[PDB]
Amino acid sequence: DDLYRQSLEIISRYLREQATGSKKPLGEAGAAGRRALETLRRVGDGVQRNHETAFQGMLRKLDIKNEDDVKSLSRVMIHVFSDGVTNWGRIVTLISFGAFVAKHLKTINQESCIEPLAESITDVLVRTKRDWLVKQRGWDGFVEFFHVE
Ligand SMILES: CNC(=O)C[C@@H](Cc1ccc(Cl)c(Cl)c1)NC(=O)CN1C(=O)[C@@H](NC(=O)C[C@@H](N)Cc2ccc(Br)cc2)CCc2ccccc21
Ligand code: NA
Repeated sequence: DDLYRQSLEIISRYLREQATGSKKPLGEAGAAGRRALETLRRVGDGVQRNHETAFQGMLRKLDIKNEDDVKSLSRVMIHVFSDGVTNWGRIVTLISFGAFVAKHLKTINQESCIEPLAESITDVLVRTKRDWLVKQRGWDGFVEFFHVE
């Protein structure tokens, strides 16, 4: 599953970068996936600030403390797409919520849960929106969508 592995590499690098504050080559996505990661930082940081009250509100109701709680986040995550809407905006909102959870996990000393978090975000994304992701040419479509001239 190449789409899974490539999506996981980008999502996982972004969530740990966000959690630690430390930003080397993407062995699978290459110079292109570097552009995907750079695009994720720029648009994902704008999304996080914009939905901060909503993210804080979600985190409060969830009470995420350990890996078990993190694995139960999958039931919540599918609802980023449950209104029948699929677009890159929604996809970045899901990843930014992951980066928001990843920072919280690093704060409460649960850094080990960041990788299973990246995996459950990638699983929800790739297993439920595979056809749409393939129609959009995966991360190529994402880079093109948010491209600034
Ligand atoms: C079991 N259901 C839930 O836990 C409800 C969750 C769903 C959810 C939203 C986003 C993500 Cl990143 C995930 Cl991981 C799960 N939402 C909320 O807690 C509050 N929240 C909402 O209410 C949003 N609207 C929705 O959630 C209705 C969805 N069915 C479809 C949908 C999803 C995302 C957007 Br943006 C717009 C529409 C509007 C405002 C907002 C901005 C950012 C984050 C959350 C919200
Ligand atoms: Na484990």
